Amino acid sequence: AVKTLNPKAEVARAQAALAVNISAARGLQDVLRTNLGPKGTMKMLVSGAGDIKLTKDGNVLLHEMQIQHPTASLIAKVATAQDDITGDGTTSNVLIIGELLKQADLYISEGLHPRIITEGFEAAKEKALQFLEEVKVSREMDRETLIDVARTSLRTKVHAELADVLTEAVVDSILAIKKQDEPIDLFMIEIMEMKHKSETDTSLIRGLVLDHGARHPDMKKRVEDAYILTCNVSLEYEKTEVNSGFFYKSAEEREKLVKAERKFIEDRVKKIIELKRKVCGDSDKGFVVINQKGIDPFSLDALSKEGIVALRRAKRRNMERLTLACGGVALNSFDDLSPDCLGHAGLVYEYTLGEEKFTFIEKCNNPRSVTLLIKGPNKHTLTQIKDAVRDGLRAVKNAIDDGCVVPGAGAVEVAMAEALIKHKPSVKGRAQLGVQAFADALLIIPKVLAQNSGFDLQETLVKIQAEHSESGQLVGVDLNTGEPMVAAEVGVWDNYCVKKQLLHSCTVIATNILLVDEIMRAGMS
Amino acid sequence: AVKTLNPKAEVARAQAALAVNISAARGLQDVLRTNLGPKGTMKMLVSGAGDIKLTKDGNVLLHEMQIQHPTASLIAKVATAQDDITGDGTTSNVLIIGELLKQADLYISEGLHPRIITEGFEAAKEKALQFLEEVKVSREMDRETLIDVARTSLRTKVHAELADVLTEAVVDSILAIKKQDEPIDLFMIEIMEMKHKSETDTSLIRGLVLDHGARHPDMKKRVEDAYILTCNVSLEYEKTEVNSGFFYKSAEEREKLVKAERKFIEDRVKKIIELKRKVCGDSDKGFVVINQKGIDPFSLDALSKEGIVALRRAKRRNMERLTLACGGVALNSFDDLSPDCLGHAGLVYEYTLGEEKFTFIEKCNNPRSVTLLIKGPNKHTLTQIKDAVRDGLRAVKNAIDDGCVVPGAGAVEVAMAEALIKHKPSVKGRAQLGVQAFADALLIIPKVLAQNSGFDLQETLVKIQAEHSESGQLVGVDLNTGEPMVAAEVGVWDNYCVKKQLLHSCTVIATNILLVDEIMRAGMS
Amino acid sequence: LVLSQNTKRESGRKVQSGNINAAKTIADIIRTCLGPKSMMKMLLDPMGGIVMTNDGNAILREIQVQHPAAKSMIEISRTQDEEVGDGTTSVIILAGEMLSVAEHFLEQQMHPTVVISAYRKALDDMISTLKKISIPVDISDSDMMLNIINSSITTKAISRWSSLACNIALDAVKMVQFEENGRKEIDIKKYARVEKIPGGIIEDSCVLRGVMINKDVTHPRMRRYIKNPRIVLLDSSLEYKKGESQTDIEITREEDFTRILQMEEEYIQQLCEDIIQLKPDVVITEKGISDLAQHYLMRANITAIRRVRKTDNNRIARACGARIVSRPEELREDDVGTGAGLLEIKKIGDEYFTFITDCKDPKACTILLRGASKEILSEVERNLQDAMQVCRNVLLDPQLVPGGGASEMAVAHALTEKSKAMTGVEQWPYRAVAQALEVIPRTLIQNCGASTIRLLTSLRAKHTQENCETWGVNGETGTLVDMKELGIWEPLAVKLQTYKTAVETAVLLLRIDDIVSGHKK
Repeated sequence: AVKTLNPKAEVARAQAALAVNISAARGLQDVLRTNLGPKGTMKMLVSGAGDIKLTKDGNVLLHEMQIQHPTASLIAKVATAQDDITGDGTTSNVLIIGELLKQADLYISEGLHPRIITEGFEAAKEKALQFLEEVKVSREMDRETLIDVARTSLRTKVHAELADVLTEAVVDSILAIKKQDEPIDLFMIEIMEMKHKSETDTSLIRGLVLDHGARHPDMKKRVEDAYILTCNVSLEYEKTEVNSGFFYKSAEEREKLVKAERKFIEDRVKKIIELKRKVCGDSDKGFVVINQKGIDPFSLDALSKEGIVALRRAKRRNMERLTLACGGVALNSFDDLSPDCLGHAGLVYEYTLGEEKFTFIEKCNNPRSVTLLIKGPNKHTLTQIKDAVRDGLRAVKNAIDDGCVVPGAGAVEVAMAEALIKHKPSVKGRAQLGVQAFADALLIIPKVLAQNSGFDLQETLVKIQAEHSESGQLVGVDLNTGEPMVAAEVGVWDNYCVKKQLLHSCTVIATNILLVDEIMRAGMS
Repeated sequence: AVKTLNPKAEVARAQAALAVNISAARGLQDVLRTNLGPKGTMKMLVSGAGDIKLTKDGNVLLHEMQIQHPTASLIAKVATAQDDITGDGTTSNVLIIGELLKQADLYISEGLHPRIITEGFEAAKEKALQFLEEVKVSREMDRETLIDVARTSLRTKVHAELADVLTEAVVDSILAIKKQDEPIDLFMIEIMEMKHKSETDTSLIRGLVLDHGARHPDMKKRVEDAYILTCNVSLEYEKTEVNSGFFYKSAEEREKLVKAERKFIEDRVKKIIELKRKVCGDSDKGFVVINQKGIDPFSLDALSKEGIVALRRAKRRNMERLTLACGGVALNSFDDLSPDCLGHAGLVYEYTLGEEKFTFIEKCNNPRSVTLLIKGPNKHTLTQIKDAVRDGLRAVKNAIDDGCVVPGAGAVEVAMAEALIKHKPSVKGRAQLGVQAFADALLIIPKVLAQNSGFDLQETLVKIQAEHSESGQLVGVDLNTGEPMVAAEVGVWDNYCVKKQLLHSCTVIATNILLVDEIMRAGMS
Repeated sequence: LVLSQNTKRESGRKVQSGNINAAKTIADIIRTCLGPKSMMKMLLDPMGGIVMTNDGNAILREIQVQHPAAKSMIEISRTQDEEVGDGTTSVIILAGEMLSVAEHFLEQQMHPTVVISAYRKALDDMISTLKKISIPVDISDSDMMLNIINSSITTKAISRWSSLACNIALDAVKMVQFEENGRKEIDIKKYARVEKIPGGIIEDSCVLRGVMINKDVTHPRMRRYIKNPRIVLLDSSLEYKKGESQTDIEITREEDFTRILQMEEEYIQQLCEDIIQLKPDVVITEKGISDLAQHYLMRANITAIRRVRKTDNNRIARACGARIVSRPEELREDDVGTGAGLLEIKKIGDEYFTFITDCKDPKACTILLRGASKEILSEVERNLQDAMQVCRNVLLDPQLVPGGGASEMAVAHALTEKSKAMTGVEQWPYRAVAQALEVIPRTLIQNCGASTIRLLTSLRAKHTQENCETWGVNGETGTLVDMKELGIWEPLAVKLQTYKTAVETAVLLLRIDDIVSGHKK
């Protein structure tokens, strides 16, 4: 039509674009469905630049699987949001999405106008969330509780052994993280990775590790007791902000001009050394310094003759972790210098690897910042596990965040289904159709679970489709026998908000997705 | 895989190619579902040569809508048989096909193997056909019963008035056809068209018409009483097969040889000349000659002097019709000539239209061959009216063939549907799904009707999905109120073989379509 | 510039690997295509049409390749497919894996030639083994054939139409034995014409006691229906033909032009009365017809048809047993169409068809295919084509084998008994073939969808028992099943040519060690 307006423009139509979009997701869900579920397979990507992936979390796939179909890109965005919200189940989220739209299509393919079904969805989610709200299990921050949940989450990505090794570190971090009210996960979580010696030996360090080393050979590699200097003011030379052209007349002055120029930094370092010497009058104690900017070699020499450990050019967030590590008082002005401003560590050495240098912080009495040092055999795997790690953490932060918890492995969805299928047309009737498919779409999670597990779908669903008695249980599908399972008893759990948001996210996605007619493209050349 | 074998080759895969065909057929059916039904709309096709259609019989449309998808072309072939078999419901077949696979995909998308569902169809064809077998209402050759089905067939194709106008024509044609044992639809049937004055006035003629007129002025245009010479031997000159060029010495002999050459044909007409004058010693009666070959100008002079109508270059089947109408004894050797070899008609004349000429043969004593004379305002309409004319005639031929007749408007389908749904998994169980799916596909015909007829699908289905009682009746859908209606009483019908063939054919089509995995393209460059 | 100027060459392990890879490719694109649980594939022709068929040969027949050994394998298919019809459903697939393990000794730096020798040694043991565990059977017992017939077709879509086709096949073959070779009569698959007509159903398709002509009566008056027709097959044209020796005519008087005109007419009359002299009823010619002759044949109450393919004509001749003639004056009463139970000319719908059935003892007949669409029917006849094929082979040999991998395992351990009795370097190649054999039933399980390793191992474990040789696998259950009750039974020569062809490929391929292109000649 508007092709009249523009020849080069492109338009779809109500019937046309509708099918296109559902076709688009139907393909999209097909690829990703292999993944979620511990039996699922992570995927490897190759850049046109030749880089390499080994990932399973779909958002990474979607963000990096170069596609042009718009709805997918739209779906990609919310999935990325979900990644910025919780991290996994984005897997399920899209699988929820297209499958809903597929079931949605079935009825409009019967000519049903979509507007009605949306309202059915509107009612459907409400009842579901109503059920969702009540069914979450209020659980304390028992170490094991989260431990199982961490293992519950972490198995989604890696070896059973690998996550199990990983499981201990994250939870203890979580334990060593809270100030009993509010986590931010940024400072206290240091994720550093080394191409070193294994995948499994990746470990929590009770202290901190640094991405660089001292710039002087005489610099002490290892120190028993560390007294910490946290700072950012440059001890490299600097010349003042005003144009300040000087001359001299004598080469003697030239040297006199040599010494004068250095004198300012000379005092700066001098203030610290006296403080160090005011502090470390003992020979046994070792003194360490950290700068966010760089340091003069002459200053380096200044410390060198005093055998002073100092570090330069730190990322702006590290000092927070340092303050969260040693209780050191991060400062700029060294004239206002106090020993109480110091930080203290029980042990420091440096670790040299490859060509780089890595530095080690050890033995805080009550460390409040820790580090997930990632030991790596292979670069992609480090990147690979890291996503699994950050996912695993964000699972826990919500897990602690919510004093309740959802038993995982889709036992909820059947519970959603039966309750939702147990809805009379208290609706205006025509909506009961959309509700029916809405409930129908929910069973995909175990379906693909059995599918990813290889067990036949239809029979297993019917099997687990047995609420037993008055204790019609929250029953999961066994991930290795395809059988009814108490996720709670077996300790398979999930974040309530995860379950919360995804339903909300998908629903809003769905209704608008169904509520477009043609896809316009009339843009400038 | 085979890309290893060939780079320019093309191949699909199991899920892939399967997904292709269903979309192809489902895409195919969507286009045509606008067609069938008296409330349906015929579609206009435009040739690359600029030619034009106004038909609704998709066979023309499919045959003329250029598609490259093979299964669609595959569909084209089997439909091409069906139209060659019956002509309408070709529409049904394809819509039957795709929606069958659509439900089939619903299950294979659930991981259910096609062979299982194929077998589900296998029995599903069986039970229905028996139900189809038993339910056909045996009806004898009542003219009106022929009339209504003819009217039933035509309203799918032409104006309700226009159908009614033609409805009378064909059945009266049909009634004048049967030799109580064997109709052929060919020679008794002449489909002749004139770009003349109406679509509705198009009228069957008690006799035959010819597509041409005389080639000499003195030929009388009108013949009160017709005495008929049917023949095919040339009355044009001809020279022997053998090199026979002759010589002479005298131009006087040259004239003599001119005389000799003509004499053989001169002899030929004379026998006709005599027998005519022998038979028509009366002045009143007129005599006419027919040649399927040409007629020589001098011969034209011969008969004109005796006023004997001759026509040349008739279609080889016309003389058969000349026989079956006027009982003329079609011959070749005029030497063995009898008045007994003649044909007689009550009236013969020529009607001149524009530039062309048409020759009229009327009032045979017991005509067994007539002409469906088409009057036309527009060329395309002539074609458009023509196939429906072909469409009706075969149906009546089918109608007379079978002692039973099927209620139209899909009244059969629900009866199957309730019958097929009235089948416990007496099947091996996993097959019942395809059976459950198979019947689901059957309800499409009414759905497209109301979809064509505007009424809402599901609710119309539900209401019409009503066997009433022990008299769960044969219910057609009201074609203007979308209401349950008994087709038998309203007299909407169809041929048993029609319903018989289409399911059988469609069943065969579908299973194979679902029983292909990948589509390979490796041919010579 | 030296050798051939843009003709590549290749040598050695790279070459041999390339053939193996090319070989390995060839099988796998088909490995799913065998079994009662097989797949069915649809193809894109060069010329627009569509072909769907499970028979691998046609699939390979429609395959364009550049790798030579691949093209070699292609020809290998059609040869056995020509030879036996089916098993090509497995034939090539057997070959490649045989090669696939065959390469496994190349890196063993083992010269293939000796590995060839074992392959030769292996074959005779297989051949001898099979004969030991072959099964003779009666030929007159029809029902056994049908099971054999069904067994041989219980891989193709006509599975649901087994009973008809089994009858359809059985009758057609049974009536084909050209006994003029004494007690060494031969059947031929070139007279059992197959006719595909659209419309109708599988059930409508049936075997007709005679031949069908897709023609119509030249003239209306001739009856389209006769109880006991008498037939003449006129190879010659029925009309005047030019004097072959470029004759020319110079007339001088007036009447001659007309006179010579009557003379050819007379020549026409001359021919006819000779025909009517023998009281025939039917006039047949592969050529055209003089309508003037047709006039007198109409005068003669004798029906005529023109311009027929020769192939059908002789079958028409073979149908009524009469013999074709090109010389009307030399017509012999011995060639009367006696033995035509009925002549009829029907209408399929827009086509007249010629019905000549119920011959006293027809040796020829055509089958009328009535189905969904020609490509559907084209698949049907391919299933027929093999269906008739093995039957005649059965009529060559009364010996039957339990295929389905049961014989295969029987062969395998038989060689395993040999291999441990056959010490030397060649032993490992020898046992290799035995192990290579095992993949065909393995395919079945993959085609079935069961635990291949567990099934096969139990299968092999089952057939270590000497007491039991018929243990095979049911196609659908995917369970160990003795063959006797299951009834999937196979003609000996079928599997013979299978193994026979199978090895010939390898040695042929195994010798290959170099590549040369660009012959430009």
